[PDB]
Amino acid sequence: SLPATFDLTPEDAQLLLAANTHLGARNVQVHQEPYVFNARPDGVHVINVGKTWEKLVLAARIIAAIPNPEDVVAISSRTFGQRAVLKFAAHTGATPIAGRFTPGSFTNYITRSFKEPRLVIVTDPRSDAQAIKEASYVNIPVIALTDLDSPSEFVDVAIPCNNRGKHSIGLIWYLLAREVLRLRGALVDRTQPWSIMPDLYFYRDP
Amino acid sequence: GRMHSAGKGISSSAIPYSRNAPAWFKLSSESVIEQIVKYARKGLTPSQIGVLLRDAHGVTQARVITGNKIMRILKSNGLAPEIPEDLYYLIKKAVSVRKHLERNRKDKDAKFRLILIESRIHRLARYYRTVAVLPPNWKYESATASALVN
Amino acid sequence: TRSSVLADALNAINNAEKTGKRQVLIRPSSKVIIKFLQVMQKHGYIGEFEYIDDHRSGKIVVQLNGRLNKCGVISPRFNVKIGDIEKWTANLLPARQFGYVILTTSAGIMDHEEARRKHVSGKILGFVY
Amino acid sequence: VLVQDLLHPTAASEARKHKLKTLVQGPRSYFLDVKCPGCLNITTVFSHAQTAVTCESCSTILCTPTGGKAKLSEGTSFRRK
Amino acid sequence: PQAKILSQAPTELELQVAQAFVELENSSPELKAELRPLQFKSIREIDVAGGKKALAIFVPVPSLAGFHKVQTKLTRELEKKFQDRHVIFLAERRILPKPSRTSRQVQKRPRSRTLTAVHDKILEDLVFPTEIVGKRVRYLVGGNKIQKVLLDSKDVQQIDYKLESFQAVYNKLTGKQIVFEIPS
Amino acid sequence: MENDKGQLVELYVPRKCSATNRIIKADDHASVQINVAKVDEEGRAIPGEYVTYALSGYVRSRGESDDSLNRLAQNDGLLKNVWSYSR
RNA sequence: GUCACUGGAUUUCCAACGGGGCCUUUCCUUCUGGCUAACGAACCA
Ligand SMILES: [Mg+2]
Ligand SMILES: [Mg+2]
Ligand SMILES: [Mg+2]
Ligand SMILES: [Mg+2]
Ligand SMILES: [Mg+2]
Repeated sequence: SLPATFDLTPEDAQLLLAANTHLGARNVQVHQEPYVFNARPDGVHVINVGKTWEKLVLAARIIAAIPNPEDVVAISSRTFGQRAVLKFAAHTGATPIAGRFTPGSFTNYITRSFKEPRLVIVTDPRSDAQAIKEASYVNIPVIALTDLDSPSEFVDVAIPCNNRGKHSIGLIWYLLAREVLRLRGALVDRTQPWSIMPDLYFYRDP
Repeated sequence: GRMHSAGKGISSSAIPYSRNAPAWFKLSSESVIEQIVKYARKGLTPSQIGVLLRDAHGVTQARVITGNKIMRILKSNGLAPEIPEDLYYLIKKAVSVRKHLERNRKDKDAKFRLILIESRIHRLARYYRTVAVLPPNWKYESATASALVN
Repeated sequence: TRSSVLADALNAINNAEKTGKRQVLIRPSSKVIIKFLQVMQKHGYIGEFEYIDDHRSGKIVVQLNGRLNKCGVISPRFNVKIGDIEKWTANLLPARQFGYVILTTSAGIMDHEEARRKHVSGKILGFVY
Repeated sequence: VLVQDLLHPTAASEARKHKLKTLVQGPRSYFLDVKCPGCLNITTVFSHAQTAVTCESCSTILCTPTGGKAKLSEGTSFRRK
Repeated sequence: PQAKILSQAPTELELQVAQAFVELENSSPELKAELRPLQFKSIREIDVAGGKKALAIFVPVPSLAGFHKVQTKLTRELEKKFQDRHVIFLAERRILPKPSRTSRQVQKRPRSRTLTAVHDKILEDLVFPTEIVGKRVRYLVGGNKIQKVLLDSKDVQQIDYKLESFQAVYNKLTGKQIVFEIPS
Repeated sequence: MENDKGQLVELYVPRKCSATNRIIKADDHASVQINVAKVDEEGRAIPGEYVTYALSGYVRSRGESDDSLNRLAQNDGLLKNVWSYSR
């Protein structure tokens, strides 16, 4: 059901390798073994970016079809993933959460951070696990940016990236935002790249 | 697991899935059966025979290519021994241990193992007695069996 | 040492369904595994299964659809008088209206509904539901 | 995991598995053909052979046994099968 | 040589093949001295899904090792001399019935001489070269069965075209159903 | 569950897990239903039209919600060359 | 037919379910009998 236009394209495979997403974790994991392509010498595992890409598309496919675009919740408590998920929130409806998730957000209707999303997106399942876990109490699906070593528990449809840091987290969120805008939305002819620089999603700090 | 110890070891031969073959060998079984009986008259057991054949001569396994397992062959040619080489070695060990127990009576571990060995022997002999490879009595005896190895 | 080998089969099956697996490797195989698997298939409690040939006792790989709660063996295999089959089905089956006690009779391995219709009895074998 | 082809596992993981743990068990041992240059005679030795093998004559050597594959001695040629 | 190489005086095809045998017996460095001891019991005709008909030659048993030394040669010239036919050699094996309180016989009954050993010998003769490297059996969700025979990779040319034939050879004999596959 | 004359009793019939084909209980709160958008040619996902899956809490608990999506998506023609039926 | 009890299936529905026979390499052996082969290969009850 996926047209040949949806195929990888060399432009995108450039951004990913430039962003170094394909570089994977040394300790792999049993559930993340399919996303491995091959291991480098000196113990560095090469993620299969075509599987990276296709998942990203399937992920962006599910963000889409959520009837109200604000319900989709992008969560990062990591610094690298913070300015990323704010931008994803600005383009797509997507009410975000950066830094502290605070517990009792999906449970505990009396709290001020209360949400009832119909989807959750998570940069790091390890660091964000509070959100994944609460998610599992309310029947909420979850998208996850995962490395090779990441908790698979209560996460549907993971996107293998890098997630140790640098540009990969920014890219996968950038590309995520790009593809949900092409799907439904208005971008309309994915043939042409994006006006928006991918460096808008990134970590800042000084 | 192990009978007389706690060992769970699985170390064993995996016999290939083949009835026939190796497609390459084609050395004409009566040619190997000849080599079988030669080593038989040379004073070898079926066990060390099929190893010598497997190491130097090819001969993956003699049940294949000759249609008959090694011991059976020695019997049809009449080289079959009195007590099976099964038993022969157990009684060999048992006698070899008891000789050690005679000069050292203070070795209790030796006294322990001799029990284990002779237990194995009476079980084995019962079997061979049931299927009538041994006479209806037989019954390994500690004093007498020293000559049964020699 | 192995004793039943049916009881190892229905165990690996019942263990796998519960862990959510869709397929199970059985070993060894035997005519009674086959016949049991057969009465289980023909009511739909498993998918198809495929015997493997190793030159010794065989293996089996069975495909599990879910929908099976427990498949289990009764050891020892008790002689079951014909009226007692009612009494067996009451104990170990979840309701009168479904589930199967499976016997072994001179008329062949079957379930108790068949044996009821064929008016036959013998040693009980296991259950499935 | 949770659904897989047991009837057709990959030949990469079936090769790394233990001898008896293959879908159907089978030996990992091979056989050789060996000549020393001093005789034209061919001798076929089993890879793991426990007996120190000589060719038909001359008592050179062929292999010496170990806990693993027999060790072929010095210069010799060995083909497979 | 015409009627003697037959043994049981009929029939049409067998005499036809008999004259195709002796014809090949004309060359005698080898192709005569080797072919003469090997006679056969009889033959059967069986259709295939393709328009080509299958010719299955029955063989006496222990002679079966003689037809094996030739085989390739003999089935090459027989498929030459009779074109449009697939030629295969099957040994005729006695099947004794499973003893019971009703069908029972003295002298035990050997393993070979059992229905399953014979049907497991048919699969071995039908393919004749290219030893079987495995087997399966599919137990289908509707209650039927399919033997999957796994053939070797060497010299599988000598068979490749006849695989839909062997199948229908087996089905008219046994009542069972076959499939084949190759290693990789 | 039918009754005496052909009639539908049993006030409700639960969903079934797509991976396990196990009933999804009303109190199963780790259970998840996934809605994937259907596309017309060149993007533009169709609103109101989904290819949907339902997973049981057990599977999402066990860590298999990911690999079971893949096997399902490829089967239902979502992905290609991701999931592998042999290992 | 009385406005739950009862009489029958028009070989056609559909369906299941169970029983007995045969055929396929296959009911072995014996005893009695029937007919027959050039003294009782066969075959049948
Ligand atoms: Mg690094
Ligand atoms: Mg063990
Ligand atoms: Mg012990
Ligand atoms: Mg003990
Ligand atoms: Mg069904």
